[PDB]
Amino acid sequence: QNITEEFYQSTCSAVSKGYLSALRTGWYTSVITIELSNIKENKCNGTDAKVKLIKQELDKYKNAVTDLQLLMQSTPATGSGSAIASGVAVCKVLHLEGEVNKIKSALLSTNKAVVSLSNGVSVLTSKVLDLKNYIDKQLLPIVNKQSCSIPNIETVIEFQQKNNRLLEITREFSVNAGVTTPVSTYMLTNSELLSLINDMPITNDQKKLMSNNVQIVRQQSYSIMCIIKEEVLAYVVQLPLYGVIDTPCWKLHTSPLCTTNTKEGSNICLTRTDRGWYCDNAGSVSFFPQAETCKVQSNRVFCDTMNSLTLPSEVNLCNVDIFNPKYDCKIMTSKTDVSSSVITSLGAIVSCYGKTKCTASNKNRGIIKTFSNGCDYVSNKGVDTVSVGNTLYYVNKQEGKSLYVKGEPIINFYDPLVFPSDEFDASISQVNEKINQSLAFIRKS
Amino acid sequence: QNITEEFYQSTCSAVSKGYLSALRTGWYTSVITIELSNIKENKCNGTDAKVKLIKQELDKYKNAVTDLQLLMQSTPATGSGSAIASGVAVCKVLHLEGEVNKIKSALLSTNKAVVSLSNGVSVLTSKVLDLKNYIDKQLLPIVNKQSCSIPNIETVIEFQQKNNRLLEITREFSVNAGVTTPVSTYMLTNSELLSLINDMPITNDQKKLMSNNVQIVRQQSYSIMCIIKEEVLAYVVQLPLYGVIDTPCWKLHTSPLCTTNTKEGSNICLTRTDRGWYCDNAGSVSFFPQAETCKVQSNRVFCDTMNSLTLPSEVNLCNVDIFNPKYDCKIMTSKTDVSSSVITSLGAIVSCYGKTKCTASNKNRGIIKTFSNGCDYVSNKGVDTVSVGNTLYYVNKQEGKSLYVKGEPIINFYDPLVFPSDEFDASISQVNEKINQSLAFIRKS
Amino acid sequence: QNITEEFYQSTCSAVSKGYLSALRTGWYTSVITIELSNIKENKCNGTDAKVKLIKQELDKYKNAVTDLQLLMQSTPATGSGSAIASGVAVCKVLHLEGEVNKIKSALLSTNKAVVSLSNGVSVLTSKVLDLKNYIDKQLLPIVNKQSCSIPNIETVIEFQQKNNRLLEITREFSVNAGVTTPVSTYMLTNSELLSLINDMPITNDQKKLMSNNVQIVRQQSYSIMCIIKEEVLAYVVQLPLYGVIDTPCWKLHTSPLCTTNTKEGSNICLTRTDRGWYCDNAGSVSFFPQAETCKVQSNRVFCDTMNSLTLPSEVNLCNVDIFNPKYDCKIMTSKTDVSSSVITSLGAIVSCYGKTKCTASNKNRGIIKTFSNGCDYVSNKGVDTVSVGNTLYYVNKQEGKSLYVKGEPIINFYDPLVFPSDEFDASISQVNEKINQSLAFIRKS
Ligand SMILES: *[C@@H]1O[C@H](CO)[C@@H](O)[C@H](O)[C@H]1NC(C)=O
Ligand SMILES: *[C@@H]1O[C@H](CO)[C@@H](O)[C@H](O)[C@H]1NC(C)=O
Ligand SMILES: *[C@@H]1O[C@H](CO)[C@@H](O)[C@H](O)[C@H]1NC(C)=O
Repeated sequence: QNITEEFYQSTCSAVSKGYLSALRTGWYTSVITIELSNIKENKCNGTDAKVKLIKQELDKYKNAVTDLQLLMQSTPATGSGSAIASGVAVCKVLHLEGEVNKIKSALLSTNKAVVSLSNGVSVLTSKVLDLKNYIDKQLLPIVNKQSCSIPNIETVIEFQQKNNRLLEITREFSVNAGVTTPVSTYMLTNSELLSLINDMPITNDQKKLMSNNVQIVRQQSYSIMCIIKEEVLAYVVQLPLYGVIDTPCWKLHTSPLCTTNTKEGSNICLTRTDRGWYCDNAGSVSFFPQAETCKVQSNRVFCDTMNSLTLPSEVNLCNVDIFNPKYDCKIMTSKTDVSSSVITSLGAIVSCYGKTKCTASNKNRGIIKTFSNGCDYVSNKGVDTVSVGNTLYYVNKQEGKSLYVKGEPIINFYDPLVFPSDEFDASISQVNEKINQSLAFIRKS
Repeated sequence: QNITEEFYQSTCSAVSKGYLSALRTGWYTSVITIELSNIKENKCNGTDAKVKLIKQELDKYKNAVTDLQLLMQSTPATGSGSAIASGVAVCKVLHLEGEVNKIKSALLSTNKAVVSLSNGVSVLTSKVLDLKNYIDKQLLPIVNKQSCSIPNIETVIEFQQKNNRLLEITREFSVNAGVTTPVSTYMLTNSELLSLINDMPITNDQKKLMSNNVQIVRQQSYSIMCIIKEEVLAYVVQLPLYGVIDTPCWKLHTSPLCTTNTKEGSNICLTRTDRGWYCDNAGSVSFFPQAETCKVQSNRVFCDTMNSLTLPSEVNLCNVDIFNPKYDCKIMTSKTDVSSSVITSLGAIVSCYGKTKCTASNKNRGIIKTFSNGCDYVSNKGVDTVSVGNTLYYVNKQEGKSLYVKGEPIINFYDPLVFPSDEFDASISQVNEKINQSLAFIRKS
Repeated sequence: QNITEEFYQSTCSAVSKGYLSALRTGWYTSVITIELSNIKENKCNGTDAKVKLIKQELDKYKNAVTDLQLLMQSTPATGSGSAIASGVAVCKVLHLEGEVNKIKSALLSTNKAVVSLSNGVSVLTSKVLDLKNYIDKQLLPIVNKQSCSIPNIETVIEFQQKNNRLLEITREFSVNAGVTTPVSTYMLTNSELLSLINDMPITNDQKKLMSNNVQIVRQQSYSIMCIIKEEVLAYVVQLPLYGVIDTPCWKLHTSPLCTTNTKEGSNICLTRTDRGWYCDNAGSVSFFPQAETCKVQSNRVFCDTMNSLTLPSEVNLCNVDIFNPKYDCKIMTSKTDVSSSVITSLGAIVSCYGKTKCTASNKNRGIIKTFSNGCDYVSNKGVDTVSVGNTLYYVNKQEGKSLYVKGEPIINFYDPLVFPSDEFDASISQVNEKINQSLAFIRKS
């Protein structure tokens, strides 16, 4: 993928192109089980040190089960849910009588198995840990008899190793009220996640995609605690399904565009709004305003559509013609000419105002460019850093072509006296109509 | 508790009723101690593998103590403190001479004990781990002699198990500058927290409440590191006291209300402000503007009053009469008619504008409702999902009654030419006075 | 350091003085290595319990290596990087052929060593864990032979202890896409961090500073995963270099200043903007608008300059003369007279409006001050708490002098009819010019 960039001197904005989409549009839920031991505490005459270690680890197992039980009695809402409703619907099905016996039968001989639930959902079930088998075969002869049998030291160590994952899962579920994201390796090991991806009803390009970006998949997944019932600990892992793939995506960067008069109070400023990630999606554009909602790997963006707005494709025209009537290009205005910089994908936008010392340097040559007052841009070819005031920014060293699109700063087309200089969410045409109204108040007088 | 909802078509807003309050109004501090060993490193001729394992674990114990000591030399401020000032006042009392000896005497024979501090605060002290007893009885004969004694392998394992909680507490305290929240099971086990709740000077309904919502209690508690002095590691657990209980609470949901003309630039929009949680409190209303400050379990809201504003009870009138003079109903205005949806407790508000494809579907029947341009609502009875543009929302499947309160959208009562369309925090009456002023500028001409 | 405070009754704002700066201006990168074993899985006839435990722990080691390898195949971007570009440049140098052999040679005999990389960067390299030596000397005779040798139980325990740090580092790197901050003790132990600080090319006051604030240093550091190649696991720890030291720093606190008429809709409000931390820096002022970007220890502020704005030193005049022409003092206006309080360093600002019950109490005397409608302040001498509505705030008990600078509230100098009451980012002079324009629209009529 070739990354390119375009700086628009007229609007103090830049667009980083060449990115490929992967938008989450669906969920794939899967049930993860832990076979438990319904054993109850047993006391026999015991004093030998190995028996003490076993009984100690057994109490940590019993507390882990009772803690998961009181966690499951009352499960907290997470702000209208919605991003978890798929998995929550599976946990509600699991509470039906006979449903845990169904998964208990399918995972009787193998670790993984597909199960058709009683609501038409074909889930992939897995049994990642078997504590009932270990406790009932290796532990019960030690406490369940009348006088305690003496266990070998390998058993004490093996039981602390096996019981550890149960304790860590209970720890994560306790501090997070039953809903964890990202999904840890305790909830699902990388081996188990990759095997679950491979066993999913998705295309081979989607398996290659999710398997090559497992850390992003983990960060966009949920682990929801279901139920403890009949020697079964069940919880749902909700994995992202990327319904939108390889569509063009671009990132808009904006910076304040002010006039540069020498008398403070005589300068006006404007800034394009709606900076962030845009991706082509189903004849429209999916816009992601929040900064943390899109993870980038290589030239691929991984977004969740739940945090997006759907805009007409004409919103891209704000990048080629901001004065263009097919879409009302939104701006904000002010008189706050404070210097700043924005590090883009292939360079840096610099808004320099007042007495601020703005420059672009190379590590061994020193200052190679001094910015004047206004908004400007520099590519990363030959530039390592950008300094604005007392702050030093590092330029991204990604290879790509930048294009400096020269043009008159549009802030110069505005008469300062009638400019609306404190708008917080104004359109280009909205500002023009407010100027037409301020010109009518002066026209009559 | 019966959950009900009311959608106001006139203002594009909904109120989810029937919730019960639990507001934090106080703090209950309690001291958690770990009895340490003032042992110093001892070297004897040692080479046997068991001695090596013991000395290794002993170095991890010594580093944990010195790390807690350098953490305690300089303890960082957490933004004016205040939400921790109770516990901080107890740590400052603990630094007095003789105060650690007081708790050291009360916890000499039992694990838990009430201690009257020298500042009038009756704290509950607990001794959750005893490393001085284990190290001095089981470890000192191994290194403190002239030539090392050989320990049995059970001791090596028992010491790694006992020392683990100390190491994990030091780990959490190191990355968080001595203040952790939520309070982990390492800081306080569920058994110890429930026993501390049971032993608190509170009513039985408050013990049942905190014991049935321990994960919410943990998320609203603080663990503050106090002092390492005289073989004692002390830290304060600050637990919430809910002074407001079972008062009605409701959640306000708002969405943009625009006009639906076919020419862009001719539409005006308004949105009610102050969406969030409201709870009746002491003759006024406690409002919670931040989204993460209230955890909901069942029909109970658990808020911290520190993040609230106190409003007159007349603020509820913005839900029945927004044009009502007892309270100045606040709105924001704009021309940004971008489609969106809000998932409520019992349905979904949909603001559909432009060419956006808005619909409500059932999983097996398909599209059951198509929204027209404007603001509308659909209940969760028979609806599973709501799609707006390229985004699919899941409706909460909670049982309850919705009431669709029909009414003329108030945005239609405004002449567009004189509407103030870029207000960021305007009142209903503020907009009307600004319209009266814009009508005076046209009246004279 | 003497902490002082000044409340300006005229502007409802306070300044907390006497703080010393420590601003991050540079990065010191250092390479942290783990010597790995390129062993491959070996199967021999094995059934004895000790052999099983060893092979189990060996599989956890092999998965940890393959997981770090698939994490290193595709490393995610973190929003234009920049705050990590130093360490990222070192990881890119490390990918060159012969560079891992260079650090492999320098750390052949000692744990720490300075290495001149092939790009002119003199990094400090460290070898914190040696798994190749342990696996190849103690483990290979157990599986690599034809039939398995029987290991002693001390080896099983020693290998679980040594392998643990590798597994935890892989766990943190897996959930965080290769970039962790703060830097945990697994990434770098306190002993290793202090030794790295001591071995840094910095002054002795900077070593005393970083060593006395290691938790703040950890919170302002990054751990970046580099490469797995040729029996070497390498990752860069990027530590802050504080180029600005002991410069005066002050914290500005602001609260709404409204008029107190008895008829709602007739009151106007103003609030000073740009509250936060200000520090003198190189002839200008470095301002930190975000609340979480500055950690305070003692009277020292630790900020990262990346999150700062550079302002002229005349910005301090907004604290002594807000109507002063050398700097255009910024404000926001509204009609939202909701009561609130701000806990400062030495007292509390209280904005009381409407019917709100505002008071300041002592724990044993009760209410010692009742605030009237308007903006006021109380020092912490004799005051423990401040109650506003249903909310109780704790006053910081830090010792210092407060100065109440009496003055007429500037909101009283404004005629309400022509006040711009919905400005979101207005200057004092901007509001005056907008008033001059509203006076011209009434002057003609
Ligand atoms: C403002 O005036 C210009 C000039 O006649 C006109 O073209 C424009 O449509 C008017 N209104 C707006 C909203 O720009
Ligand atoms: C605006 O005009 C109406 C009509 O006379 C009046 O009732 C109202 O009080 C005026 N002022 C405001 C602030 O609404
Ligand atoms: C507003 O009017 C006053 C009075 O003449 C004048 O001093 C001031 O410069 C004018 N303009 C502004 C922007 O304050």
